[PDB]
Amino acid sequence: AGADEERAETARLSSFIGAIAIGDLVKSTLGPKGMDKILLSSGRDASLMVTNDGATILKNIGVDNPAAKVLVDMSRVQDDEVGDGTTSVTVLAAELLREAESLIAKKIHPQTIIAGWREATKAARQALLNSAVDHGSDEVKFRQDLMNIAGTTLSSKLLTHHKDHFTKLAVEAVLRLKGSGNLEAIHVIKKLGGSLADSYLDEGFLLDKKIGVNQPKRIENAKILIANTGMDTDKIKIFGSRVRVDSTAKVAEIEHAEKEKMKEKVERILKHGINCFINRQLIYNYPEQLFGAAGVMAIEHADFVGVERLALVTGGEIASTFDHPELVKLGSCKLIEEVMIGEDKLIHFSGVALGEACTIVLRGATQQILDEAERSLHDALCVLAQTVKDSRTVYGGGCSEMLMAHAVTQLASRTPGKEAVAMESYAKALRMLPTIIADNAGYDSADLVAQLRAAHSEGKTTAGLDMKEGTIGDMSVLGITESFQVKRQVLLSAAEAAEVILRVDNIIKAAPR
Amino acid sequence: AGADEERAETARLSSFIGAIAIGDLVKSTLGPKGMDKILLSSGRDASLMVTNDGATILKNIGVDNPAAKVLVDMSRVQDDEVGDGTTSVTVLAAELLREAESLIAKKIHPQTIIAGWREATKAARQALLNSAVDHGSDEVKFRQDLMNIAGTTLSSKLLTHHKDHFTKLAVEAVLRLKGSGNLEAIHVIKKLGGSLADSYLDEGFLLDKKIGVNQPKRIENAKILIANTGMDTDKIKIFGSRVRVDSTAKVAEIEHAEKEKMKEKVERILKHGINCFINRQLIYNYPEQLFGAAGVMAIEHADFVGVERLALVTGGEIASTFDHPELVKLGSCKLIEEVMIGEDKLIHFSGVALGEACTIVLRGATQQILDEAERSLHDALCVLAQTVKDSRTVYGGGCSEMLMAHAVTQLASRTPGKEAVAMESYAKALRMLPTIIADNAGYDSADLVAQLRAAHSEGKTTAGLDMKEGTIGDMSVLGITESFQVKRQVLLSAAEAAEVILRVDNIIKAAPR
Amino acid sequence: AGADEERAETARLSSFIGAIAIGDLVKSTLGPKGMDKILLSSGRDASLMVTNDGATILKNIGVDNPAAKVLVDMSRVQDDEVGDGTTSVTVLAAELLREAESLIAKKIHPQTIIAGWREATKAARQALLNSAVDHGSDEVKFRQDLMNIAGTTLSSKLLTHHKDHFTKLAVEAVLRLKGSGNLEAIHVIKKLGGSLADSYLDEGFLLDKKIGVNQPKRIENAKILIANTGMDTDKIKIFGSRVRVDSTAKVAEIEHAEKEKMKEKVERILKHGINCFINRQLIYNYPEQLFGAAGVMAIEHADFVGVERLALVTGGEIASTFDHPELVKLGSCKLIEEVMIGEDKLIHFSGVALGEACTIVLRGATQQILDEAERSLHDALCVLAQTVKDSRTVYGGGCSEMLMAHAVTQLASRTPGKEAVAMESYAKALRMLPTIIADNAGYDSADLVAQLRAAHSEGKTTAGLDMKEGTIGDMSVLGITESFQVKRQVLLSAAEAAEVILRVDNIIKAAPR
Repeated sequence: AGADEERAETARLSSFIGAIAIGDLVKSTLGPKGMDKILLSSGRDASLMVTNDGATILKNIGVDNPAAKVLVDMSRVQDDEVGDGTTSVTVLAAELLREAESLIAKKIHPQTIIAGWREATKAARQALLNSAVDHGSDEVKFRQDLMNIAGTTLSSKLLTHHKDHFTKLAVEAVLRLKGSGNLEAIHVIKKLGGSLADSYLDEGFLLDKKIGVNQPKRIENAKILIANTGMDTDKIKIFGSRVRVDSTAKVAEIEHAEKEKMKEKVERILKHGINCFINRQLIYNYPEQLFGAAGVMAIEHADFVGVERLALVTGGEIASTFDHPELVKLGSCKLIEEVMIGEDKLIHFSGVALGEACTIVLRGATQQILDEAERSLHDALCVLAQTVKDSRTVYGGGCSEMLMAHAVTQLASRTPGKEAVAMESYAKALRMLPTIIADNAGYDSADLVAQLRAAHSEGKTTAGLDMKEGTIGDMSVLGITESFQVKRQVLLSAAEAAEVILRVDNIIKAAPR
Repeated sequence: AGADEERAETARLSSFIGAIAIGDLVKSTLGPKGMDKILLSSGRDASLMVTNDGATILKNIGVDNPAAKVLVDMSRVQDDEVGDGTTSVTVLAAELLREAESLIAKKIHPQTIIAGWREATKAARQALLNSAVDHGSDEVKFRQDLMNIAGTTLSSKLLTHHKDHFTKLAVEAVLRLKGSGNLEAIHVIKKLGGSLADSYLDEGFLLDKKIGVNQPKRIENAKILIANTGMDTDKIKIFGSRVRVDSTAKVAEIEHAEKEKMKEKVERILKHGINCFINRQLIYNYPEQLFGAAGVMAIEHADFVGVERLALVTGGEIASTFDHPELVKLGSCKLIEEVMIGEDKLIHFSGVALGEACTIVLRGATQQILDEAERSLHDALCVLAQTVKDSRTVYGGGCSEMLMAHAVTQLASRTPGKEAVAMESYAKALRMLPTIIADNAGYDSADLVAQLRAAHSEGKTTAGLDMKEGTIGDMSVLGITESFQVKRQVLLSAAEAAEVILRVDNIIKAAPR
Repeated sequence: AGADEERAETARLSSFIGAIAIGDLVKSTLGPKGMDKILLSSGRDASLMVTNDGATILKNIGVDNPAAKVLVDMSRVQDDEVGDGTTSVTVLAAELLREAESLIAKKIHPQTIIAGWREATKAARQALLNSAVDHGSDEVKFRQDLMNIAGTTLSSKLLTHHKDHFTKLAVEAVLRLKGSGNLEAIHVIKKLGGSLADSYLDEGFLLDKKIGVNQPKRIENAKILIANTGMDTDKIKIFGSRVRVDSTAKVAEIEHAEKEKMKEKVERILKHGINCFINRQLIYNYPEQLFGAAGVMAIEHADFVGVERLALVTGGEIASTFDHPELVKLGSCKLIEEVMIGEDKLIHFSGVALGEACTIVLRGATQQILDEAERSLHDALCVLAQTVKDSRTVYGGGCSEMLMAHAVTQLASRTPGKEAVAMESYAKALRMLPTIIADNAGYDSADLVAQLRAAHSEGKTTAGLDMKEGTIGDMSVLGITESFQVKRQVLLSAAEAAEVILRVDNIIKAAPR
């Protein structure tokens, strides 16, 4: 009724099962005709979170007892190195487990076979030199700014009609970013409005919060205040306890003390000419009445992540206790206002003196699938930063993968004894990628594999898998390219996570009913 | 239609389970290091009989519901006109069923994969033409007549402690048989009465019948008479009983006439010199008295199979009515006599002018184990005969199989569409065979599998698995060669037998009659 | 009723089963080709733990009803004295139980046999120096410093791919360590930055903290201050009374008092020229503003363990209240600076006058698998300190083990009576160790045993088992060696464990449910 009970060879199967379950969900995602899945959970989860990107969803949740979470964690380091485009690295590791059925048939030492991963070490190198043509991306780049790799990341995604334009916008963002800054202070949010452009570029920062129903609608020549400590006051670290006293006047004094906090906030707020107050946490009610009459707009529970970027942008400030206003606070001033984007209320910070950090605001159809824009968008910013830095790329659509696969078949026969079995199993691992790209396309996977191998074997590097075509075609015309870095790291990365899987095999549970 | 309804999965599976059960028992059976197996059962049993030959035991027993019995039955047709040597035909068909679990992962159309079988046949011939297949067997051949393939057949067999000598004798029989065409006239009977040699070779045919206690014991310059019709005269095919005559004048017509059948037989017999009479059926008492006085030895209800084999040997005749003597009859005239070999009196036919066929005539230490030799004898008979008809042979010890395996791996890369997928799986399967030959040796499979592969790759078709060596060596020095027919039929048969169950539509009842 | 009550012959068997189950898991953890295992448990466990070291996992959990937990507990006392090496003591004790089946056959008195153990001490003595040690270990040394025993300690460990290189590094650490006082002046930390080398050796102590963003980055002619008390001032644990404030006006008197703490710290600080301040606990903010203007770099919440190490290194200091500066404090004069390491911020202390203590920094990819490296360093530091001081070692790879067995077999036969039966069995047990080392290698154990014996018999102490080779070779070229302490202690410790199980007829427990 529950049984379980796994030993030695069946123990191995638990490693096997984890790989097959993950592969089916992720396979649909890779390629232009991608698929969207929604996940719901309760208990510290609100509802219906859907992620197209395989890396974000696996990383967030550790659903069950079988081991697989450690493999998932590793993908993020890859993400940091370069990461994305389409999520293909996890699938490659999963298929490597299928050969292990063969290993029981081999019936000698499975660890000797482990030499195959070491063998894979220069297999990676073989693909590091012979693959694609397309290098540098000089600087700023007129035409070559995009209409390339960001588009390929998008090609897998289904929003690529209007969206390819959005992608084009993202490289403009990286050009300003470019410098000794590295990769910081860029935030982009979607909006429920409908426009052909579906996106806008903001010179400053965008936030979605309001002081309350009352307060002036707009502020000019605004001063910005950011406070680490909340407006709420009464419970310090040690209470001073709960006490009685004994007079008909003393209980009144504590209420009076509250007024003093109110007094400091208004009198010095006015000297500064403060137009907006932003605090990352809860805000005490008393000051709120004060802000409305004064003509000062404040934000309750503003997110910290938005605040830190904003600080670099406005010159920053020293966020301490109420002494915080005046000189210790740097306030840039152009326009802070709630702007009618089209459908909803937003607050715009703009005209930043620094210029180092800028914000992009997206507009879309609406309903969690517009979150798709965040999904594509997250991928867009990161890909570009290394495309310029790496100074080289390889052909996409699996063109790179089939070529290496043809080369590795030769290698297995060449290695003596034990090694040839191990090396050849690694070699067909490359074969599934063409199959995965074709499968989500809906075209028949079996036919696709055979036709593909003949074109790569012939000697044309440009030729690859064309999903729209339903056969093979010229990758370069499409503009699909993969970062050279994604290929170097993935080959090194797949082996180490997969290797962990063979070395485990034993999971222990005790007894019946 | 009969019943037993199945379609996709949990249909495919029943065939899958039947194949796995057969493979483990037959596995230890193959080559030099084979083993004898004993089974315990009730019914017309009550004892354990050891059958080394897989085909003999399978025909005898039909233990359970799943259907593998029909697959089993087929091996016998092969056995009668080629068959044996080592049991691999059943194992080769069984191993391809395993890929089906891999196939569910492929998840499309089993039949699309099936296109591989036509190619497997086209490729198999391509592979058959792509192998060295030895170069020797000059014709007759002074030493490599045997000590090669028959020895391997006997090797699995228990009797090989002294029987390997018996195997050597069998090739002598085939060389004389060789000539334009037919297999016929090979039959052997074992005799109780041990000798170190364990066999005596008769130049003619061995039979076990006698005319009666009376008659000349030995006949010289013998003429042989064969009759389709028996010597019994009175009844056409209606008994009419012995009866009583319905008049004094009608008794005379039948009984006097009976004397005439006697008289016709005597006058024709004396002129010919007829020393022996062989008739396929019942024989009348009246002639029997005459044969003793005449000096002619006759055989009652002689078996037809012995007679037909005998006809090539004696030149044959047209077996009509009693007119049959003289020119219409052709009888060889060297030596016919009844010889007591040592127990179970036998009759020896000797002196075949044609030379085309002989009876061998085995004998031994007198054990039921001795009758085991009768079973292993059969294996020697058809593998060798094919060798004379084909004028072709292949290198043994898996030399042919490893070479073919290396050649086939590159072939899959060469092909497109249907061809690429089906062909590589086929190529991979050849790899397991080297492993089984090495494993039964007792040496470690791992060291053996590619050390072997390197040798074949170089181009030495002679080099192969040397079981006695424990590693790899020169097969040609060993002299082991396999006939061309055993290799073409096994490969063609394996693919289709496998194919029929997957495609399967019914295969319903166990019912004969 | 049911139950599981055991007496005499039956009671012995439960002890027997526990020993066999443990040996199979531990056998794979011996020599260069050892395997890592991971265990998952629930009820009072966090996440899966992988323990290469047999001792750590066995101590942590008592999984089931059979008795073996107590046998396990003893190995830890050994670990303190010398410990680790490679786990093998448990294996040797377990195999001694197999001879017990033989013992029933002996059928006299099981404790009579205990005499053989006394002989075992004599036999152990015979092989404690007769073949003749290792040579050199002069102190400091060149080539023989590593690629020896540390490699062997790590041999059992999977991490030994990149890791064996780490092991090589450790002897360099012991060379500085050797001197007037054991282990306690060495600090090791792992990093989140990946590199193939995976480690660096620092001339001084390594820390990972910064004052904040301000203050000078680099200091010269540096002076170091360490405090056992925080810079925090106010409450103490008796407030100086419970006092209320009418409004935040009179508490200002208290604020002025705070400034006194500020000035005392600066006055003492400037005269010294104070380059860097390190405090083990929380730090008060007022001081911090002061340090930046002065040009002094301070460290907040630096760990105490690091500080103790630093004191021996810098001549030390007496840590007390703010009278701490000047003469009670001693500071090293070379170089303190913050140097970027990988993806983390680190501060390097260097140029220590003492020279006695140094620090090694490890990096690695970024996974809890990586945290494996710290598990290994601790076993690395202890073994080496012992290896130089004991000035005696024996050849590894089982070289010593076969050799002792050859000498002991003769001893049994030479002795005339009762003593000989007991003594011979002990000699037999040594045979399994060569077999166990070979079995985890994936090579045939039987072939390995005889080939091994022939090389040892010759008289070459340098010869031994090479798993990578698959046969026998020169251990010395590899450099693998075992420390002297493990061999003397194993021989006497093993005898005590075997003796207790044989002697106990009656346990009396229960508990299954």
